[PDB]
Amino acid sequence: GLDDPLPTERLASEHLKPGCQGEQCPLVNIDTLKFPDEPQLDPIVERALLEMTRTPLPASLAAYERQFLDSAEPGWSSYLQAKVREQHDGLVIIELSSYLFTGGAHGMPGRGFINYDRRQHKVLSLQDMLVPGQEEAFWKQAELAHKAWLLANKLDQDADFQKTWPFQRTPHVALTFGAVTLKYDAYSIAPYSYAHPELKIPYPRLNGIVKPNLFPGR
Repeated sequence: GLDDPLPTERLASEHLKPGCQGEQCPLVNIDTLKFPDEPQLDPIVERALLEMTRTPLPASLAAYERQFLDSAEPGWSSYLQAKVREQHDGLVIIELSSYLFTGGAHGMPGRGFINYDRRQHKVLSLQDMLVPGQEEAFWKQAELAHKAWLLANKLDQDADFQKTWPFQRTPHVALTFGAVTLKYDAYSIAPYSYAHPELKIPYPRLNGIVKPNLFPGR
């Protein structure tokens, strides 16, 4: 049923490079999902996780794991994760996480969203969520959500931080129930200490911007 949540099967594994003994043994950790009632989502999730490893992509998560373990140098690791952030009004909001370490100063984190509409059997892009011609108006509301985020973090009067980290767009937009979530990659609008900043645009600020049929059922 559309107003019922989709049941899901969790596929988790941690694999070490074969024959390697020690703390420096290369490791691949994959935590993904399968949807028995919506099987179209299974390859959509797999591809979205493979995109976070990017050059053509491996054909599968098992091909990626095999390739990484075959060429990894000592101490390297790769983490990929897909989890259901929310289910509401026929929408499935999948949150994606990645962590890549290749012997550098530190690791490389990644984040992403999947906004899957079960009514249409479609992944929604920002373009699919908006009233035609309103992208400019959407990022104007995002700018306001940035100002609210600065005030919440006591950065409202810190002009040196604001010049260093001006407002930027993000490809990661989720149709969360409480507000529209804008999730930022590390080091885009803040230092790594702020992790992955989340901007929230209230739905009443998006009247005539976001398609009305995508507003939460309240």
